[PDB]
Amino acid sequence: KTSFGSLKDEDRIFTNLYGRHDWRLKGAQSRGDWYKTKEILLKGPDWILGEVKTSGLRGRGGAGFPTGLKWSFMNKPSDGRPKYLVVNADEGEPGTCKDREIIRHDPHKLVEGCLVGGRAMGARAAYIYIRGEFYNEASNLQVAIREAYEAGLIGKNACGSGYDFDVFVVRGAGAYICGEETALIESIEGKQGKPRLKPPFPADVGVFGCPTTVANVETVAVSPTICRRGGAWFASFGRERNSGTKLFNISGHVNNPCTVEEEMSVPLKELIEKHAGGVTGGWDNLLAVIPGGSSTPLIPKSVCETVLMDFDALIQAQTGLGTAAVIVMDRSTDIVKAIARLIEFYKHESCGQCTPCREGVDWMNKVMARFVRGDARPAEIDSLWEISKQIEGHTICALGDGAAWPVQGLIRHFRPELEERMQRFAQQHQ
Amino acid sequence: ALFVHRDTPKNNPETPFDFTPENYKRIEAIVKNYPEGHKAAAVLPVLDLAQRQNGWLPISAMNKVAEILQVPPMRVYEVATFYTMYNRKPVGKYHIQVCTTTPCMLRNSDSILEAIQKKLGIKVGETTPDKLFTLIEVECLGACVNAPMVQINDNYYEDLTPKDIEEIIDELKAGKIPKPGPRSGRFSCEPAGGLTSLTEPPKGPGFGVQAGL
Amino acid sequence: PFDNTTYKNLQHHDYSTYTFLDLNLDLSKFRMPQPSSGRESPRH
Amino acid sequence: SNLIEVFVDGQSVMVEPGTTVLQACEKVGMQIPRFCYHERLSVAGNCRMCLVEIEKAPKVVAACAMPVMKGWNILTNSEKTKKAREGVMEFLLANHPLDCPICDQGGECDLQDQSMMFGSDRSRFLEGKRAVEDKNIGPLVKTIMTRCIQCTRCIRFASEIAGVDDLGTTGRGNDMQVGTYIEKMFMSELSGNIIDICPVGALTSKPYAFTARPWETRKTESIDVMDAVGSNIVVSTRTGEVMRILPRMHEDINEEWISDKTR
Ligand SMILES: Cc1cc2nc3c(=O)[nH]c(=O)nc-3n(C[C@H](O)[C@H](O)[C@H](O)COP(=O)(O)O)c2cc1C
Ligand code: SF4
Ligand code: SF4
Ligand code: SF4
Ligand code: FES
Ligand code: FES
Ligand SMILES: [K+]
Repeated sequence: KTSFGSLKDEDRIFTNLYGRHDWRLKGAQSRGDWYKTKEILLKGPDWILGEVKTSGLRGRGGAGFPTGLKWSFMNKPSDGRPKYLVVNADEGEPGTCKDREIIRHDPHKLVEGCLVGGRAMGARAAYIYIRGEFYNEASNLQVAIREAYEAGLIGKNACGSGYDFDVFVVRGAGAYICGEETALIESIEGKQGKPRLKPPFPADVGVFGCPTTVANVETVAVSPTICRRGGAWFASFGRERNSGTKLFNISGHVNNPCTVEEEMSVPLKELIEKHAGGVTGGWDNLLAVIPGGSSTPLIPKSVCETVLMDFDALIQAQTGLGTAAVIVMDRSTDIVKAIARLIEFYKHESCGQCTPCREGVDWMNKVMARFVRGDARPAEIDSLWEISKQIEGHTICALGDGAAWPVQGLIRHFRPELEERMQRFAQQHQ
Repeated sequence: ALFVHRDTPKNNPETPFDFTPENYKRIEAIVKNYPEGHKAAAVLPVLDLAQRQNGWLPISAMNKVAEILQVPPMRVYEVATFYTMYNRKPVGKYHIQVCTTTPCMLRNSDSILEAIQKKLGIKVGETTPDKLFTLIEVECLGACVNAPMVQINDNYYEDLTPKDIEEIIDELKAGKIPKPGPRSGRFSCEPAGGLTSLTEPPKGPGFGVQAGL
Repeated sequence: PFDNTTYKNLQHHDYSTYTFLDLNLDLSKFRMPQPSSGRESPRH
Repeated sequence: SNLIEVFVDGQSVMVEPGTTVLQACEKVGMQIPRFCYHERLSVAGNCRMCLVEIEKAPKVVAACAMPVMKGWNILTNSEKTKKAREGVMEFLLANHPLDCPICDQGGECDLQDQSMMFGSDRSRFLEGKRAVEDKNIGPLVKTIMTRCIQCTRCIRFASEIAGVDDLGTTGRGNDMQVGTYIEKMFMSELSGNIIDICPVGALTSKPYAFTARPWETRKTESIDVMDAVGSNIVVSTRTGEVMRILPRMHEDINEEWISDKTR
């Protein structure tokens, strides 16, 4: 297949994405969820992990690691300690609001994903770390989990397969760093959400020091559909090593900001002009697009004309795919103010543990706040580049990378706007 | 805004805090969610429960959470100062949280912040003199396609204009409670010019299922 | 009938401040007994 | 035995499994710059000064916390190792106060010394620095938390060795502060050793404060008599007068600590 996009409703995994049908158990069973789940559980861990490896599923959290290869790290004999699937439902990324839609509107799909993914890795129970701001969504998922316990679908003898599997919901308390997998593990254990160093990987020492896989809501929720519909079905979409469907959040300066499911290797221009109603003022009004939420570098309108929205096409476009949260910016935007507000987010959401992010993200906020006004000189652009390169690859977790990359994208594509900002500051304030 | 504590006559370790007995049963249900030997994993939900009971966290809710979980009090102070939901000062009865990150800022959340300020007569961080509203400015609330939006104590009020949020503040001053959703025509997150997808009836169970399963 | 014009998630207009915790208290009985590390805390 | 072979700058060395990169470099006599690593405390990994290149790996690893694999070549003096060290020293000195003349750590400071050895020679920092509220933890440890570089040897000492669990980090981000969060008086029997293991002048000895300076003292290696443990001590004298007392390392007695009566 050379042309991607144009995804039909028979291939949509996340039916009832929009809340237009009953999210409860009598609705979810009538849309395909909890069908033949005992037959999925009785085919063992290795069949389910083979169906995830064959489907080419990659992690929807922002890292994009291959999900079957990740989950097979737990496929190992027990050593006394329990094993825990942990669902990352924090979703603090700016632009990203899709896991809220999964939990609020398709909760039993998340519960069945917890059951199937926990059987695949031999997990005892599932701790879903939901965002604490998502209170109505948490109680929504809790009504669904009570409906799945009272139907015998989870718990003692889950789905009648002779497997014991609990599903828990742990509410966070307002920290974006608790979406990082080790910091989320630290927050379940009752501490500050501060990330761990690796090694040990969570599959060795995770939550409570047990073996643990942390996975996104979306990569967990698609796993029963990957089991039922087959891996080759899900791998028939997108490019090779970019297999499947994907929830895309288009927001910012579009006419109809929306969450939408779409095929993987869709063009970005086709996605915006088909599901969002175009950029406000037409496509000629486009300035830049942050492709995948705040941690990815922006790409200008010349790059967004022919770019494809999967992992490899955006890595070759010197940016990332991330959570696939499309922030659209028009020509009426102060782009330095937007990236400075984004760096202000990254210093107000940073746990302060290691030196490069703790000191340098605040120092990048100060340099970006001087770049907005223009109170700077053009040597400081390359100075800020070198500060961002000192933060990148030196921190404990990837909030340093995710705070250095917007600065790098802004400099790399919009150095002339910074320079003309500073020189008009100089010729009107001196 | 400070991360040290000083004992005031309304916030000291002899400020009266205690859980209600139904909240003690809720704390029992919370602590049973975590493995034995790891009772310290219930620090966040019990401290959120204490904030839900009391409205805010004095330094006796922190000491009571440290007392009923057998953890050091400094290890509860760390959690209470780390996470930005734990109100260590008494906030108003309706805690308005305007998002001003870039997906809400591009869709003009500054006009909503200005509308709430000139409606209440306060600024960012202040509390109204009758202790009904505390307006602070928060980061990404996770409702980005519904930008711009606020949060009022549990509830997301979305797709807002200045008129919508002024109507919300009107009916919160009137003792009523508003409906937590998008204040435009659409329901949750769909394209506002009709559904661009999911219009067909969904298939139901048995569709596309591979053989031998 | 098939309906697509109404929003079926109207239940969260009635959630109180203790809805999550009462659902946890209701789910307290359906669960398996937690594994123990053998000690009462890592300070025991 | 089960010793694996690692290379430190090409030099072969046989280490036990579970040996960190830092200890592997120590076994050939290279001391990696560290601020939060302490051999008697738990490993934190949160100052990033020990970042070292392993060749054929496109990322520096924290040598204090990274267990070695077989056949790694550790490059302690490579180009990107030195760039990592200079960058991390730059971030440590971004918000650090210009207090070295009025500071009791001057001349015996880790931050000064391995800034001279591994850091750059000038600043690119052009902003206003933070200033931290000072804490009060008793009549022994003078507390100037503006100098705190947030390495958490405080907290790991008082947690694991002193067994007190009353120091910690409050806040988040660059506003993260080390302290007790309340007006608490950290009075252990081993409380003066946080003056030893604080690498900076954030925790200084209040009785010793301002009276002397490390380069002018004479180190007399002597013995405690305040109990029957027999802690080996250094009696630093300056011009015929005793200035302070510091521990000596003796693994069999006092490993490198002394008590507050002794100190
Ligand atoms: C600062 C930061 C925030 C993150 N936030 C989230 C998040 O909110 N949700 C999420 O699924 N992954 C998040 N991640 C990625 C996780 O570390 C991890 O990759 C993911 O949760 C689980 O892997 P998966 O993509 O296979 O699901 C975050 C990572 C970082 C560094
Ligand atoms: S990168 Fe930033 S958020 Fe993450 S551990 Fe380091 S200081 Fe904390
Ligand atoms: S702690 Fe060290 S670097 Fe800091 S002011 Fe004192 S002597 Fe100077
Ligand atoms: S006061 Fe000293 S030992 Fe304590 S965390 Fe700060 S720099 Fe480290
Ligand atoms: S940007 Fe305001 S909710 Fe995400
Ligand atoms: S010494 Fe290894 S990071 Fe502090
Ligand atoms: K010191």
